[PDB]
Amino acid sequence: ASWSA
Amino acid sequence: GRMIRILYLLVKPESMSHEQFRKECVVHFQMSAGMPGLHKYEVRLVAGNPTDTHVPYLDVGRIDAIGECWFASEEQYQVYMESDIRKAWFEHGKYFIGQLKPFVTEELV
Amino acid sequence: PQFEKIEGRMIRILYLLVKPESMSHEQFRKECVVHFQMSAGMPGLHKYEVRLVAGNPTDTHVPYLDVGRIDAIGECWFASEEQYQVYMESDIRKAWFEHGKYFIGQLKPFVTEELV
Repeated sequence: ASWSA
Repeated sequence: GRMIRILYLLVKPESMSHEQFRKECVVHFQMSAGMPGLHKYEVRLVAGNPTDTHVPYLDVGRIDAIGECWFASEEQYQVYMESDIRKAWFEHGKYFIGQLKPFVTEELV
Repeated sequence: PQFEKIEGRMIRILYLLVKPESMSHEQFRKECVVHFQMSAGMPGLHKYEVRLVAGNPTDTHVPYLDVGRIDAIGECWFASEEQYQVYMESDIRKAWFEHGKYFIGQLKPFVTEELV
């Protein structure tokens, strides 16, 4: 699972 | 470019089953959204441990998950370390991580 | 974006590298770079990354896990089962693994799996 700007 | 990356080997607590740990990894990830100074967070499970390597195999015991933090700059890293929600996030880490190994990495290309 | 989300969900293998006992750190860094250059156009491989271990902080809020000295971390992405098999069947890959044999003393692979 990931998120990024 | 100024990007700082820290990779973590995570071992679950002995008081937790594998399924309980999986659920807390999801909670940890959800908690991380919009974390001050953090550019990206990733957490994944270790699903397999191949041992037929073409150079000598290195045993590090049983690792249950891998976490990774990206910070876009040194300034973003300091904003993260002084954040109250980051400190609360680390408290949740104490609950679902029995042992961990951090690596600060360096880019080569 | 959409791309990074699907990429994160690929077949991924993460590696802990230890340099050969006799090889200098200077040479090991150069061979990591050569190994990355050799990855360009590798059949079946979507992405390769190699990084040095620059720091080993021990002031953790969680009990610290000692795994000994790790020198670099490598990671491969494959877009599908079919592409992984193209890679596994490739002679170009076998030559890459020969180069690995020169600059990697010991290796730990992890096949990872996504959550959310």
